[PDB]
Amino acid sequence: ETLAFGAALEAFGESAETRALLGRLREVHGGGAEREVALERFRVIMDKYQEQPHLLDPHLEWMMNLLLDIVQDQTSPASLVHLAFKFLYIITKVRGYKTFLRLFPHEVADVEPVLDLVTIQNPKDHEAWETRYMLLLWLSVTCLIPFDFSRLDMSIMDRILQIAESYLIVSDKARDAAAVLVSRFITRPDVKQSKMAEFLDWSLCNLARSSFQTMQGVITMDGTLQALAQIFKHGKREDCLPYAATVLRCLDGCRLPESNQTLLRKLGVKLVQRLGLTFLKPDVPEGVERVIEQLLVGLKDKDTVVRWSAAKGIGRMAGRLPRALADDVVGSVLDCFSFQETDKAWHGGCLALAELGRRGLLLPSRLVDVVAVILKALTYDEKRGACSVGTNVRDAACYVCWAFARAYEPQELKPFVTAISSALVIAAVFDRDINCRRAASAAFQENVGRQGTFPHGIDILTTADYFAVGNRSNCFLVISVFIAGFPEYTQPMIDHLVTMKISHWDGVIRELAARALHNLAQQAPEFSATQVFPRLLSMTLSPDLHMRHGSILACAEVAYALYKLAAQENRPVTDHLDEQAVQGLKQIHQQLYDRQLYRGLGGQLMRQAVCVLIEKLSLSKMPFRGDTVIDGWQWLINDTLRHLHLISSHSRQQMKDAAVSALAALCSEYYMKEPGEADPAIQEELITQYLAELRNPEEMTRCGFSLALGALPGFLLKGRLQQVLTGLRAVTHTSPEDVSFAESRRDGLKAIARICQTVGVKAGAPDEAVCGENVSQIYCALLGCMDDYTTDSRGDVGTWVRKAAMTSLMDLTLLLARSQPELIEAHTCERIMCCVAQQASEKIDRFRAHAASVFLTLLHFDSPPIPHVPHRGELEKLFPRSDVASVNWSAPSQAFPRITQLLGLPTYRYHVLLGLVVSLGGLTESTIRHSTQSLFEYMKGIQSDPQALGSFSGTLLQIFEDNLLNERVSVPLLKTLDHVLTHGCFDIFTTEEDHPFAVKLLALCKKEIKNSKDIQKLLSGIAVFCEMVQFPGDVRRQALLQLCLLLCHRFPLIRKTTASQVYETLLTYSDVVGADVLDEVVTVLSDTAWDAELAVVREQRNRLCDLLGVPR
Amino acid sequence: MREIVHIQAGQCGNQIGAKFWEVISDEHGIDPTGTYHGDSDLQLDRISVYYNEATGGKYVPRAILVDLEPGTMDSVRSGPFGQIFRPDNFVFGQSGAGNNWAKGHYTEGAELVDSVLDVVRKEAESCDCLQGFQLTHSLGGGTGSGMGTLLISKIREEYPDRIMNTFSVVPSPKVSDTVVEPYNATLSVHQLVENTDETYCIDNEALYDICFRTLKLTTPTYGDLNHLVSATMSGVTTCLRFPGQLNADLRKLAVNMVPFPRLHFFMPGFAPLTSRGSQQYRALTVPELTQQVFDAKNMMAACDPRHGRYLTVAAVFRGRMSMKEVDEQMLNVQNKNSSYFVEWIPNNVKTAVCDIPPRGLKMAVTFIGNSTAIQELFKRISEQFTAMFRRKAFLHWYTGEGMDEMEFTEAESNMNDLVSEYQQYQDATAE
Amino acid sequence: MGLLTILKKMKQKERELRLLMLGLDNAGKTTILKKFNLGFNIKTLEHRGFKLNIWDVGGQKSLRSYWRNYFESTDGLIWVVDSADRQRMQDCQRELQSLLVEERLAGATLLIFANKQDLPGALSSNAIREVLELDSIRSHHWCIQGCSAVTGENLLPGIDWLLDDISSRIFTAD
Ligand SMILES: Nc1nc2c(ncn2[C@@H]2O[C@H](COP(=O)(O)OP(=O)(O)OP(=O)(O)O)[C@@H](O)[C@H]2O)c(=O)[nH]1
Ligand SMILES: [Mg+2]
Repeated sequence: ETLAFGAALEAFGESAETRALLGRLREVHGGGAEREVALERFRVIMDKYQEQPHLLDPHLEWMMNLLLDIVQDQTSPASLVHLAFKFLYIITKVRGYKTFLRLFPHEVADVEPVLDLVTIQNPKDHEAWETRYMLLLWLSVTCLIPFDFSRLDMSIMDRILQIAESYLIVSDKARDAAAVLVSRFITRPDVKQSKMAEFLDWSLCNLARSSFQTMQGVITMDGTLQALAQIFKHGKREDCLPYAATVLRCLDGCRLPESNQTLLRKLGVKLVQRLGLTFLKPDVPEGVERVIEQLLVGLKDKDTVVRWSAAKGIGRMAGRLPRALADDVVGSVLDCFSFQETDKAWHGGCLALAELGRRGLLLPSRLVDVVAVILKALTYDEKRGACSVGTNVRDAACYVCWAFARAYEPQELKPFVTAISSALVIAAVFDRDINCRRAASAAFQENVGRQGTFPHGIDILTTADYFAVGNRSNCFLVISVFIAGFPEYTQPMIDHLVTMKISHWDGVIRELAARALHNLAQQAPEFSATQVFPRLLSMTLSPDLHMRHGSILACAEVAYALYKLAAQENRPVTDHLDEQAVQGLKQIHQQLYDRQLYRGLGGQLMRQAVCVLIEKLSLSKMPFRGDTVIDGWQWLINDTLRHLHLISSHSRQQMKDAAVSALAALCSEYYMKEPGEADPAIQEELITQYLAELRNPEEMTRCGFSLALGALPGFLLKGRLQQVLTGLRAVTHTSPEDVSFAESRRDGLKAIARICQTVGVKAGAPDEAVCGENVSQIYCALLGCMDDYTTDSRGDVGTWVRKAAMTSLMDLTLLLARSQPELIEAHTCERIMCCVAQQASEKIDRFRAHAASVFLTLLHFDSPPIPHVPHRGELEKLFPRSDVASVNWSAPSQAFPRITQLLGLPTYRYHVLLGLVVSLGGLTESTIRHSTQSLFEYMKGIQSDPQALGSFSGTLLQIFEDNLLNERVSVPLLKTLDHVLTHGCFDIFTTEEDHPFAVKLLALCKKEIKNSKDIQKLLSGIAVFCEMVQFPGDVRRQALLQLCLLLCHRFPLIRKTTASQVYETLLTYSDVVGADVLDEVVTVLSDTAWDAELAVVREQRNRLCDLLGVPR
Repeated sequence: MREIVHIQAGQCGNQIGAKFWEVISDEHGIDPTGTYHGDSDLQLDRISVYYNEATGGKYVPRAILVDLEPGTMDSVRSGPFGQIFRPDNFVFGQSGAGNNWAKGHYTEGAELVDSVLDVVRKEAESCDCLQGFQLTHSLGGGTGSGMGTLLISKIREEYPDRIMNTFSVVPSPKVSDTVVEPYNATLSVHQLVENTDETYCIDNEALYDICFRTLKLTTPTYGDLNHLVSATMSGVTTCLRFPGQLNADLRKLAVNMVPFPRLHFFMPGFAPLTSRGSQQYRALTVPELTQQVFDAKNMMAACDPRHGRYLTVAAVFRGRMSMKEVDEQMLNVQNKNSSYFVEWIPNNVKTAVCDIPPRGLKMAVTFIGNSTAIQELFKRISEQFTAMFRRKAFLHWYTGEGMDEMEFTEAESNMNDLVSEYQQYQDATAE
Repeated sequence: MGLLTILKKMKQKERELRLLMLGLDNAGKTTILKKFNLGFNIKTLEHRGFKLNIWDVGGQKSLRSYWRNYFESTDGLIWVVDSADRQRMQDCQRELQSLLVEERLAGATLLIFANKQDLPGALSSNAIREVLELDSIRSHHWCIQGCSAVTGENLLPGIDWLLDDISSRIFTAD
């Protein structure tokens, strides 16, 4: 009752399993189905501990003993030994080769045996390199005992040295273990006196007798460099210092800095780094001086591998040389931040400064330059092709800020943090990279923590954490306004965004900056309208394309912000912006047109920016009425909508949407002589052109003009509405020349719906708004597009006109339900409901979800309750109102079981059945399966009752008779009908002779397969005919005769498919042919060629006919 | 000289790439050292597409090898042709992604990617006329799922005028027992569909079935699945490494086999399929292969090209055979008035002829289709994802790294739109 | 590599750690410093050769933000709880259930330093354990360590076990 511990558990979950695999290996070796699977399972098991390999440390004793006991066996084969090393390699992979190898035997009785083992190992064996790789590392650990080889004594250091020097040129992975072996064997006190000069001479000769062109030479030089580095690392200062100058002199003629190998340069840099420390006691050494010049030149390496080594060397060397020569190292680091340098030099200097800060090799005097140096790094960005460099520099500067913060005391970093607080909060929110923002936020949090007392620190910490920063869309908008409230984080952000991000190379960044400035301007009207708006009106006429696009959006947003701030106090807009800004904003389109800038690919951004500016100015009520600027804007808007086909489809809808949004604001802003009326001249002129452009051969122009007409206000459409409605209806219709124009019909319906929603409803005024006189024509036009199934090489593009029609009908119903409900007739409402239900059972998963949503929105509605909804009481039960957000209609597995229940209602039985037919038979396998399952589950209650099944069959036959010669429904329905007559649903109709369901259906089937070239229809008919054999009477004689005629079809595949289907239909059913007559027929069907000359096929057919008693 | 740089990522992408390199190297007549000892001049006329002339006539592959853990990089280094790879092209880390997209995308993988960008630039600077790139990884892993979707984005942002090809490998519950498989696959598909010109899906479920039933095996291994993958890749890259009348490089292919930007997934195949060791059974004829290839049995993707519609189909016949015979054979197949008519063979097919036969046969044909039947596997992956998304079980592992449910919802919405588009172009016919 | 590699090398050599000490008592936290040697201070300690990082927060309102950053992450949590208090325990339970989540491998260590035990109506070890839901916590090793102002003892083995568990995980030089 004082302190208790929690219920612990072993970290290794696969303990029994791993040991069970380690105890069944003397049976595994021998086969490739037991050794490839067993070793494949060990790899997967070991991959679950790569991040935290320390958890498997306790299990590094038995796993090794279960393998060494087998390896040390003379009776075991070689395949088991090599398999033993293969498994051991995987263990060293996870943990490592610097700890797991310290447990193997290291006695004196394990030197000669291992040396002999390796002797037999043939280097020419790629199927067993793991064995040699492990043996080279095991033999090196044995060379760490105080014993002397003299007691063991063509010698043992003559056999071990020759084998070690052999793997210094190989290309396999074993070249790394050779360096460790040579470093752990030569550094011995009895090996460094008789053999430390021979190896040095050999290495010096190899470094000179090699070149960077050959392949083997590169590997040899790499191995020699690794060996020398390992020797200098594991070598005392009283043994390597003598030979430290010759090695450096030999390494300088290697000209590693001038080559095409990164590994060689890295190894050389690391070797010279280690040499520099070897000279300096734990400067005077000429090598150390040279060592220095080398690392700083290495800081300009064009690889993100050697720069880290160079920085580490510059950081470690300075920690030895006195402060007399240390002020030189820091001075060079600062020279790497010069303007005439590449970002690589900046990154190297930042790494060097971080090393110095973490190692305390820096004085407060250097901070004066470090502050300005790190402030220039965070704002480093240069253009270069289709991208820009600067991520690594800023990341490096952020890493430098964090290290210095964690090193010195709070007092020693007061001015530094006080000055950098403004640079980190900017680089942590308005940045294009996510990692840089996270690093800046972490550095700011670290600086605020140790410093403790920080003006407004906890707020910025809680508002900007590791997760909140992750969203750059909320950083520019959500986090942007919070920190902006502080008086010491306002102008720095606005100026930064105006200088850097409105002229960026990425357009998304410019858009985000423009959207952020809209909110940042609310908390600074004077500054934004006195110092910022002038600079932006100066950048609109610059040679840079993106700069103008950004400045236009910035000015447009500032204008709307100042308009909002003025409306909040009931004041005009001129109070904020002087006359100079008003005159400048009005002289933009003129200058852009006089210079001919609306050409080429770059002309799209200019047009978009101009449209956005015009929209923002019209939505702010500017004093531009009665001025040529309005005419110029109108001409530009008309030209943009006319030249839409030239714009790429990737950015074609945005331009049209912006133009439509700007046109609606412009007219409602200037075209109004007096309240309630407008200038008849401009209205007449605009209506003229719009009624002469919807008949423009091009489809893009028609779509643009339709969307423009749809976005017009209500007062402008007063007095002239019957003509616009007739034009829209004529455009939505189709003609022999206009067939592949689905977008046109879509936009027409959208504009019709928008106009109907805008004008509303008015009694006794067909020209002013919609009323009970023209509503009938509107409904007839909206319902005429439902029977749209455009089938070009782009798929069924009639769905684009079906969805828009339903959306327009729903809006019209919702509008008329709130005003004059009498307009909503009963027959029209019933037709609309049936059409909406028909679309709630299509093959496409996405088109079925929107249909169901529209159906639920039309049904569930009581504001006020809609009149003329069929079976309204029955559907309220089918669809509970508390289950709307719990049925994914996009899944056919959740859509079929519900829509199928509508068949019970006589009203919802024709359209629903027609919609389920196309889905019951189709191509998709999952949809067909679900539909068939739903059908079989629904028929369980309408089969024993001959009244319901009879009506269902009658309706099905009636539907079959109405879409005859139509291929969009005939073939699917044939497969469906087959999907049902095989399930045996109509087994209550097979007890009748010449049953009608069968007579009419058989006639309709042969009325569809007549002269049918589509082999699919022929196969469907052949399969359907065989299903009618269950019906006795004349129906069974007619089916046999029809099947016999198809045996001599023009195509040979059909002659065989019919026989194959007959061979199955005669065996599945019974009481069809005489038992004695049945053997001969089967024999003839199995002894007949239906892909050979029709000379014999006709005779074989006549034989079967005579045997079955059928004339021909 | 149109060069094609190759890239390798993950363990499955670093195991298939080395095998493909070893395979193609046995057709261009190159030995482990580097010298050339061929017996035909038609091999050097287009060898620079994947090699570079060096001192002494030594051809060197342009391959970048990348992993977040060492083992895989250790293996290829000691392979039968691991000495032909440039020692400076191997870059990797000491900790993997633990089968976590974020672990190899927004954290561990976001650092080593910088080193991969320098190597790519160095390799591109040597080519006189760069064309595109290639990548091979897995969608069931964590370093081959997130660290390879980053490289594509970088290559697209820095080189928007270059082509990008990939060879994704969709995982299976029959080959893998991982539980978060649907997450990584969906996160990779969300990024590939947005910035990819071509894709070659390889189902681990179809290969397993073909190796179990057809080849009759009790306990198949990754060796059996890789043997067929290496064959298919080579059968597909036959018109990019050998001459022929049907001249069409990577760009021309992407312009012909991919009409719509979003729709770019293919369904590669190969036949006859055999196991390792025994392969040279008999010399198959032209019509036998013409029927064996269109067999769904010989498809590397577990779908059904029959139920749907073929958008773009091609063929690359191999072995000693004249184009006249292939034309005559295809003529009767596309004719109903003949006993040699078939209902499960496309009509419009861009066939080709090649003299050099494959390795282990005198005849072989590759199928490069683009049917809409692939939507099946897409819808299968969405159901598996929703099976665990509804509970958000194991969902706090990705959110704790930096991601958010918004990305998953956007990926699901994009996959649904792609499935709807695939289902839309199933009735696209000139009438 | 490059950054994470150097960070791991530093954490393994210098033997650095990070403890996220939280709590509802200010007097209870001062006793921890006497042994080891919304508000936000970063005070780095050096007890037993461990260069600890005592990050003491003043409000549990913001804790996800102080749990991990871009460079390093949290490795421990010394949450202080009042036994006599019975109303503000639901907030602590909710914070512990939200912050600490499940993981595929081990997780940070917890030490509910309960102070003020001699007061009347003080909940015993098991009682406060059941009041916070510590049996439903998986991937984390836990210990409830009492503390009384009268006697003031039984605090050494708790910190000893905490250090042995936080060191045997990451540190592996010995
Ligand atoms: N066909 C095939 N699939 C493989 C092979 N190796 C792994 N896979 C598949 O790869 C998926 C797992 O990804 P891996 O490649 O192992 O992972 P990784 O990319 O290295 O990533 P991390 O484990 O996260 O570091 C599973 O679906 C495996 O079935 C192989 O040799 N052949
Ligand atoms: Mg891996």
